[PDB]
Amino acid sequence: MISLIAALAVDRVIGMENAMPWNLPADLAWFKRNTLNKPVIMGRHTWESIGRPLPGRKNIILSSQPGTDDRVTWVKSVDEAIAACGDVPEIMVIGGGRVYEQFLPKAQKLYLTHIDAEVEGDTHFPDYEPDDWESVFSEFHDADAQNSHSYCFEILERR
Amino acid sequence: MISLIAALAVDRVIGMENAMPWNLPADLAWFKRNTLNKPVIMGRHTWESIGRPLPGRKNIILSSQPGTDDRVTWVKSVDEAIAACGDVPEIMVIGGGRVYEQFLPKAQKLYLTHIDAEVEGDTHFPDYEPDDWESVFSEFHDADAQNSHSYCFEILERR
Ligand SMILES: COc1cc(Cc2cnc(N)nc2N)cc(OC)c1OC
Ligand SMILES: COc1cc(Cc2cnc(N)nc2N)cc(OC)c1OC
Repeated sequence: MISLIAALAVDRVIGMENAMPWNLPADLAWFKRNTLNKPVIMGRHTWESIGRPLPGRKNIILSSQPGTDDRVTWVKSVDEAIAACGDVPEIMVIGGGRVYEQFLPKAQKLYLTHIDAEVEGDTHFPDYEPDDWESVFSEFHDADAQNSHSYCFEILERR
Repeated sequence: MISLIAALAVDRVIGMENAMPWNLPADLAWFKRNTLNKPVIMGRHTWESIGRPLPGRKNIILSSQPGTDDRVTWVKSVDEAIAACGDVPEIMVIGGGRVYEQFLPKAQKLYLTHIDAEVEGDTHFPDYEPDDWESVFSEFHDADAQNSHSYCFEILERR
């Protein structure tokens, strides 16, 4: 099935700028934990922004432009992206905003990190209509030495 | 013992403006649940802002000015406020920022609502040094019909 995994600042803002509120080591450990040994689909900006292949995962870049790295798979369509995942229990869509948009209607599961931090972004995680989605897990953490804002992991399943 | 209970927007902003992010019915049910059959200490602005006595609780207003309502107790000092609570298991300090400030060093427990909402306030909940405080409970809720932002209840105990 298709899952989206995303880090949200307040007002559901997202961004892939390296250091920021998107550098939270705890968010990156949670990302790693929930994507290892799964295919990841990402848009080109998310690929540029991570700037290396994610090891232990098949990396699929959805882009209208031709590929510039042979260590990952490049595709032009959401159907091509899905087909390149093969027969697997779970496909992980890892951003950015355009990619989240085109995969949400097909997704059955959301892994969200609510980061208790203010960013101006103008680029938002898409509108998951609460009537369509059931929260099944949440886990709050305080700010600590490594993690300079509080955050909350949430998993939602589609009804 | 002395507890603080407070609603925080991002950056630990607080405010007592009626409708706002401080109108969250769920935050008000949680406030009621955790303060019923306890004394409440508040500053004058919090008293003006609530604009009625809280029933089922002894209401103590800490103010340098003389009292203007006989249904509540008025005092001039934190010691006077504490003494007017009598022998009770738990004293609840309900704001505002000046009152939170002068009671934090004496508090052993914090009831915080983290509201996932942006407000400009310039008036902040005080710095609870994470090394002094242990989170023992947290409970995330999604935005719903009644509650127009996600929120998280947290209880911390002093080490
Ligand atoms: C693995 O490294 C990164 C991964 C991501 C995507 C991402 C990060 N966190 C969460 N929860 N969901 C995601 N989709 C974003 C990044 O930039 C902030 C990364 O930089 C290290
Ligand atoms: C009982 O009514 C109110 C109470 C408060 C204080 C308050 C409200 N919520 C929380 N969690 N802590 C508090 N100290 C603040 C208020 O204004 C927003 C109230 O208006 C109804």
